[PDB]
Amino acid sequence: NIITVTLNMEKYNFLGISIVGQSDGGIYIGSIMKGGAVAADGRIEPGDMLLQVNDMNFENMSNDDAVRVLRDIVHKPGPIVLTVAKSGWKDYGWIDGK
Amino acid sequence: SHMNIITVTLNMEKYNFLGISIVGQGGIYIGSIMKGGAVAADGRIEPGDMLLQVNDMNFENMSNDDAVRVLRDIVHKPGPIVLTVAKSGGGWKDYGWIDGK
Repeated sequence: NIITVTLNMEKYNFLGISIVGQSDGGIYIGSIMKGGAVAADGRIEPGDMLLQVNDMNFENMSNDDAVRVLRDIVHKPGPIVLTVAKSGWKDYGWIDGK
Repeated sequence: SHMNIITVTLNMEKYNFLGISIVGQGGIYIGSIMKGGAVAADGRIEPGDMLLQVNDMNFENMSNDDAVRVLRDIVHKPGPIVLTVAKSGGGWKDYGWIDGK
């Protein structure tokens, strides 16, 4: 149901995730970039709902506030701990690809 | 609960790409739209809208994988592309990649 992941932000230098807001319902992992810390770890998937990053818990903030705070946190060097709710969502990428 | 539906014809000769990503859930949906492409140029389709039909291929009785494969095939052949979408995206906001400053 819930998974917490501590990301290797020394080896990897970026999370490599997009965010989708649903409404406010919450913010969700949209796409994952191969080569980033989240892809490396492997436990988080597209459609998972983001609950907390570091000391910032998103459950009682607006989607826009959540993404604002998330951006600020991920652009400070240092450790990143993400907690998600494991929520049938497949990313096919750009249709203009082979 | 009601959704509007729209049909749009994409001018692929003028634009060289559609500029949409697709996510499957139920159905296939627009994930993101890249400005510069044919879909953004038309302007009516938004992230979270559901694709119903491309040209003569209706997706109601197709798996998401088969829908995307058929769409991708069409995109890689010349000609205009006629897309019908359900306006289901009202509650879906694409914030983009978190990684850039």
